[PDB]
Amino acid sequence: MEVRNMVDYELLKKVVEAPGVSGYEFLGIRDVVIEEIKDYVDEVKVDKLGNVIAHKKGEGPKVMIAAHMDQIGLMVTHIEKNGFLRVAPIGGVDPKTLIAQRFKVWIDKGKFIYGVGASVPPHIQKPEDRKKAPDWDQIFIDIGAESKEEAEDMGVKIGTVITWDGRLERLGKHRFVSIAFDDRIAVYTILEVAKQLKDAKADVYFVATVQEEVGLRGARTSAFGIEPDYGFAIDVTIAADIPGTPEHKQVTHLGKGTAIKIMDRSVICHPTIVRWLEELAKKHEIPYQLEILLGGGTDAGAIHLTKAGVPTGALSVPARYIHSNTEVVDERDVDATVELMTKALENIHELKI
Amino acid sequence: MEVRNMVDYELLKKVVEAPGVSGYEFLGIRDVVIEEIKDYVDEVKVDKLGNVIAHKKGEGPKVMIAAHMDQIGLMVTHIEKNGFLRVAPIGGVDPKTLIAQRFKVWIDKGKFIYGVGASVPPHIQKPEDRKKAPDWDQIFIDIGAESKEEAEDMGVKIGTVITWDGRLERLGKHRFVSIAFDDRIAVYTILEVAKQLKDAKADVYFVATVQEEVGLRGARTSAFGIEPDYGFAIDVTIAADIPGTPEHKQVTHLGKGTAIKIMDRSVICHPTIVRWLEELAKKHEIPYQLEILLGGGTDAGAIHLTKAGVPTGALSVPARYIHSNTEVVDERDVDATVELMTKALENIHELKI
Amino acid sequence: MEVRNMVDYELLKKVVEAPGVSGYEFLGIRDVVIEEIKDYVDEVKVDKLGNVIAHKKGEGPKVMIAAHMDQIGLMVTHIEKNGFLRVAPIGGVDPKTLIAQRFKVWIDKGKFIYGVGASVPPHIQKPEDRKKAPDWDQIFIDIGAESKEEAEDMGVKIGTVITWDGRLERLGKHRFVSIAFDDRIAVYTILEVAKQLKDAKADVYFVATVQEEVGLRGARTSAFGIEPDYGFAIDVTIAADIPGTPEHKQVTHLGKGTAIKIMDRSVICHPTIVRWLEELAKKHEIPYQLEILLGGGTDAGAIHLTKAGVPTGALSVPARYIHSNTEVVDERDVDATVELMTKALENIHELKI
Ligand SMILES: [Zn+2]
Ligand SMILES: [Zn+2]
Ligand SMILES: [Zn+2]
Ligand SMILES: [Zn+2]
Ligand SMILES: [Zn+2]
Ligand SMILES: [Zn+2]
Repeated sequence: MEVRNMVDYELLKKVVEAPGVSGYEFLGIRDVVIEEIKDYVDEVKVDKLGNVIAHKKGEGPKVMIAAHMDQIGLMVTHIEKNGFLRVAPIGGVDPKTLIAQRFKVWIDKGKFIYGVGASVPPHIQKPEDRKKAPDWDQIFIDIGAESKEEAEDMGVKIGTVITWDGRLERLGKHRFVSIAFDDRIAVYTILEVAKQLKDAKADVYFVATVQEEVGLRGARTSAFGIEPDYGFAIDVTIAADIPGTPEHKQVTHLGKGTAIKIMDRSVICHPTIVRWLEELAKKHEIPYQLEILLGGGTDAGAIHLTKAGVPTGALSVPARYIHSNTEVVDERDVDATVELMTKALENIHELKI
Repeated sequence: MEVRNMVDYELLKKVVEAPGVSGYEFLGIRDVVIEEIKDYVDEVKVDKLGNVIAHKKGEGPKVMIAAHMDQIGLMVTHIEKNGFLRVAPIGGVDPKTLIAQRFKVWIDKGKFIYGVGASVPPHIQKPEDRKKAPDWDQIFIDIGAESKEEAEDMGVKIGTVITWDGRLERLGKHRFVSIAFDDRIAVYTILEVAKQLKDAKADVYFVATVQEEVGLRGARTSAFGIEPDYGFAIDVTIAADIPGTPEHKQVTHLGKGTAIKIMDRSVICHPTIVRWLEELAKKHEIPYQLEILLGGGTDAGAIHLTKAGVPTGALSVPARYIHSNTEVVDERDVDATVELMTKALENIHELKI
Repeated sequence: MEVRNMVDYELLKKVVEAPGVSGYEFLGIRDVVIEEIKDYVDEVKVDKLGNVIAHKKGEGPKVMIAAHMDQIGLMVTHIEKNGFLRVAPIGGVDPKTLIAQRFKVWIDKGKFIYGVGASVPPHIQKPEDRKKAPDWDQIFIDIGAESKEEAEDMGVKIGTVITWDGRLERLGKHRFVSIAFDDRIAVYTILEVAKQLKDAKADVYFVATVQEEVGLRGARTSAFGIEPDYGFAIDVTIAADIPGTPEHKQVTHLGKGTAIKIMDRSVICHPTIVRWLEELAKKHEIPYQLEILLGGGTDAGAIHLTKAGVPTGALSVPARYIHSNTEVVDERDVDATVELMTKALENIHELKI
């Protein structure tokens, strides 16, 4: 029911249901992003590492727009004899998010079987009966096979194979969205940006990097061919407005405006950009916050290290929950984010100093 | 009272009082370093990332001299309702150094208001009344404002804004200095070097890098434009001669000579350089130690990773205390350090092998 | 910038920079208080114990006005061989306030050398690496001397010698002050009172007692020669409006009005005085709080024990932080405190019952 048509409910479905580590047998997301973007951009290319490169042409400096598409997942490492799986996580995940339903196993493109991962048996002790946290060894997964032989006949093998099985639903039918955030909300901004951008006052290069959540320098490889002389990023990591907390996290997210990054673990944004975006949002009546973290590793950090020594600002689409399971967002912020970047790109020609 | 005129008491004042994260609204240190160095060097330039580049010209290999100017500081993240600030640290700091006086808030260049940060209230418990260590959440800061509105009318906003408010005083009027060490003692060597260097037997490039204490690869960006075929560094991290300790830390500092780095966490210095400097100090009767750490991240590590694969040695001006609050040094070592590098640079032409 | 001329910024400088244990070689504060007060009072005397006695003459009962001038400090107890000092505290101090800058050593009057005291090395253990609280043995101090011999040649000897090195700065240029509180804010009220008092309706005796923070009965000695038949006090000890706390401490200080003491550890104020001051502040539109503690030892307790059995009220100038390091105050309260006492003294003649 697109009362406003601000965020296309159909488009978000295509990207987010797709599996979130590319180049593997799951690589369909690559096709998806290029299947959309290419009609609005002059040319597009794929690097060796699974990165995607979209080059709109123009007159001006080279701007780099970075989003990550490496959604968290899990990896099978071996097959116990009873036909039940153990697993090893990809970096970033918290194991308390074991399951409530339906872990999906992507044997190959267009072939998925449902799986569950509920319980490593807690050890036998009385203080540990109170510690219902899972053991660190890691949790196990079930696909219902009785034996190792049956499991391999399905197609399960060792490899990075698994993901979370999200589906996109609407909460707060006034406005909010459930799982639209991690590793593709930024891309929706990018795609919406490409539709909204007509007059290229600066020659932009949209990238959608891989291996962000593990080895964030995955993004860096794309950078050198593309970046020089400016840079941007759209990644996120938040602890947002969870009740029972003090006010010191509340300003990170209140359900309002977009989030500019001044500081993270990795990156210290060149502050002229920040003050400029601050100026920009006020001129066009755009909402904005100023967010900082104590931790987290973003794409922007890898951009800062290319040989030119690039100055970088970063936007953030806020309001995540612990990024495994559900990933709430705000319809207002994402469309506002698009507006902001759209104007910044065109007005970048004056920013140069 | 410069009885010896070995270390100019006036010059050190200018650099160290200045605020220690550049590019921000505090960026005055940039002007300071170039305001001095430029009269003695042929040409000077500023990179995009806030790095400073001073290029003396000559006949020989390209030598790179690296010091950091990113003194530790703190960042406001939000504003509680009572007009009191919370904070988030920049990497490296220890929070037991909360305050004894006067945290300074650099709203903008030439505008500072004093602030205090003494106490997060310890939790209500009896073993914790004994644990007077601050909670890890982080400490809070006061500027005396009663409300959020009053605070923003001053000029306080979210951002990296704060520093420590050091001032330079003389202890052991025979010889020592109080806060002259961190993030500018190396620069004083550099500046003194530029005055002492007349005949450029090798074409040197003095850099003063930013974002060392966080994302040490901040220095790397300058490297590629400048470095090739040799490298040096002047950074420090020490646990020095604190009483009640064994002798295993005492050799790290005794109040004598300069410190050559063989090993750190990050960098393993190309040992030919080390043996050469060892040879050099003996030839000119210079004092020297040999220091190693188990931890710490220096500029030298980032130098080793540029594409040529550069060999690197590193000098250290010793005798720090836990780098937040007071930062004792030895007048003897710093002048000796200058002598050593001065001779090494000119004699580098024979080092090539 | 005395926009109001309510609190003289010059006067506070003289008292508070001075060293805060008298009779020692530091005793200059004694001269300071008498150098000011004597022009406005008929006569002044010094007792044997370092107490100061100022006797304005009049017609009425004998009123005693007590402030303490024994600011906290530290004492050297021995000299380790490496030229570094250990210390022993004076009562009241918390050792988590080790240093952030510049501990001052008063060898003698007008001779000071700066010192630092940062770190006792924490013991070697893993739960203790988390306990960054200092060991109770006590912290150590550095003055940069290499040996015991060098230290004594400076003038350092065993004795109570050390203080905190505060300096007075203005925060909240609308209104607040940094280190003006402990052991001399009360005296500024006293001095301001003496200027404001013209017509002595009761013969008052202003005292400035020593050895309050240790052996609070230090004040008592002055009492017997002076006190009989009434008594007052201006001392403080507070835990004030620190964020993250409940409301149960907030009324102790909110940045408003002065603080009357009903109860402490030591003293239970004769409540007729309290109700009278309550009545008084309402008649002249003066602001007031009512504050009580669970702990702390004030001058008033010692007054209650003189042979007559004196009834005593006590005023408090609020808003301290943990009294070692910074000592915030409110310009409004201190001037209001002066007004209150000024009127109470003259109207004491009706209070007698
Ligand atoms: Zn991570
Ligand atoms: Zn992420
Ligand atoms: Zn570090
Ligand atoms: Zn450092
Ligand atoms: Zn006490
Ligand atoms: Zn006290």
